[PDB]
Amino acid sequence: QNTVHIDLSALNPELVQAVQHVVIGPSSLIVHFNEVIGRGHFGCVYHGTLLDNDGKKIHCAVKSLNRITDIGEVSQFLTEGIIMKDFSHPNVLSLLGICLRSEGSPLVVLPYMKHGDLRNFIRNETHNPTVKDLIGFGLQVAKGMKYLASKKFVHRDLAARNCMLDEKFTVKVADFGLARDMYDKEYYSVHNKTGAKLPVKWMALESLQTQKFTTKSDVWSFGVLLWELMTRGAPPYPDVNTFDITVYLLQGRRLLQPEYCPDPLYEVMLKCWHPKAEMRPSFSELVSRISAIFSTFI
Ligand SMILES: CCN1Cc2c(ccc(F)c2C#N)O[C@@H](C)CNC(=O)c2c(N)nn3ccc1nc23
Repeated sequence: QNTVHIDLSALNPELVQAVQHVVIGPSSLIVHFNEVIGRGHFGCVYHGTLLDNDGKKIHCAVKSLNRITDIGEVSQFLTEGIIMKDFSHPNVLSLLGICLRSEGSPLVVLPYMKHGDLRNFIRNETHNPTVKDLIGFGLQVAKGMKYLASKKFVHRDLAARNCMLDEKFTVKVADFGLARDMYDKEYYSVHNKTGAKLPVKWMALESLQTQKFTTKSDVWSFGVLLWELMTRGAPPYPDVNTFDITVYLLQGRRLLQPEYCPDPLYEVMLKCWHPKAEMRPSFSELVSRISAIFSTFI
């Protein structure tokens, strides 16, 4: 549609062609602004009712971006997150499209997750996840990161709070690309010189020192995610406040083994926490080490 040139006239030409491939007509989307499912730094996430080509009314989550005041920053956000339109994996949150509107902000359309984020699903005292069920979640997250890493994409915010569960209990890595924001305002430290939002208790040791993220720092973060699942959503490093983490990790200290974490899986965690990033296993090694531990549960 030609609405891109008008409603997003601050976009680089090549990005105009990119976002044009994923535009949703306003007649296809019903945004339930009175049914807010959550908030965030960049804006709110509402309920949605998308209508596909055949006519299926699909439940979706619509992310508002009205809090980004600078209209040039909106173009940068779409510039950094448009690549996600090329991602199609069962364990990675797909992108349904973008609804554009001048005198307003572009609406990002994501599919709805019935059981919310993975952390609040396993912390909830009403659900009963067996040890095997929790390792199944970790295996799916490793499958999603194996795909993302294969696309040379760095997540730099991988945590149980950023993974989701659909109706069939399929885990989907999220909080990346156009769906990236800050939804838990207690775990992130804002850099006063660069503005980057850092999950310090999830970043690799080398990431805390130089502020860079590779495909090995998400392996470290994936280690926290496996620790969270075993502890059913306990806060990592509870006795170490955010200024001693870096010194805590330089001595070689790591997270203790959870009371119900099988020894082979903890071994996978320490591998993710190698001080040398090049010694950590790839997400393809993780998808074979964890799947083997998950298959012993027959
Ligand atoms: C924009 C996409 N987001 C936002 C979102 C969150 C929380 C954690 C996340 F990694 C993401 C992401 N990416 O929002 C939080 C305020 C709460 N989000 C939800 O309860 C939610 C749901 N039940 N389905 N569903 C689908 C998508 C979706 N959020 C949800």
